[PDB]
Amino acid sequence: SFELLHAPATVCGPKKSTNLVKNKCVNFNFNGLKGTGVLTESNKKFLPF
Amino acid sequence: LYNLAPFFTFKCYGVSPTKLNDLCFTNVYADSFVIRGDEVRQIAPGQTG
Amino acid sequence: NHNAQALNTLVKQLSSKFGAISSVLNDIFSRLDPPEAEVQIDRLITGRL
Amino acid sequence: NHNAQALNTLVKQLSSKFGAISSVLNDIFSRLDPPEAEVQIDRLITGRL
Repeated sequence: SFELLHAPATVCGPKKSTNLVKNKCVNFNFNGLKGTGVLTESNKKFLPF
Repeated sequence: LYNLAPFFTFKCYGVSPTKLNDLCFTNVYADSFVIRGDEVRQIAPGQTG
Repeated sequence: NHNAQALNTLVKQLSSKFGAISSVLNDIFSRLDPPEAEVQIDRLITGRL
Repeated sequence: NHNAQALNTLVKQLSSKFGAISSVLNDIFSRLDPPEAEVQIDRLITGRL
């Protein structure tokens, strides 16, 4: 029994990471979240959870 | 898990078995118990047994 | 005001599941095999249309 | 007369199944497992909407 994509994940599949690229349109798979978008540093802030 | 071959039944209610490797899961818990063969159906959502 | 409200409503409508597991299409594709995914996606497509 | 006819049609549409097993929500819940029941209920909700 597991929950999906609502919190930081400690259990992951065998997929290998790739170096991030910023300011370019790229396909992204961040912890199982898949999208096509431009990725930029955020001036905003996040809580630890 | 697939490699073991006792003609086991893998049923995933909210995910597909092939897709398990790709996804990253959080809050993963494994519950192990021994039941009679007829009772296997009862261990499913909303089943009365 | 009426024009602004109508556009805001459409954006809000995107959140609605329409009976699917998740609003996000990529999550549905990532977590489900093509046959199950087709049914869930169909529900989302119909609602958005 | 036109306003009365429209209201009457709306009340009549409640009876229509819309492809669900039964018009009554309770009957669907009682006779079906929770996942399937949710799908049938979704069909009624969408038809009524």
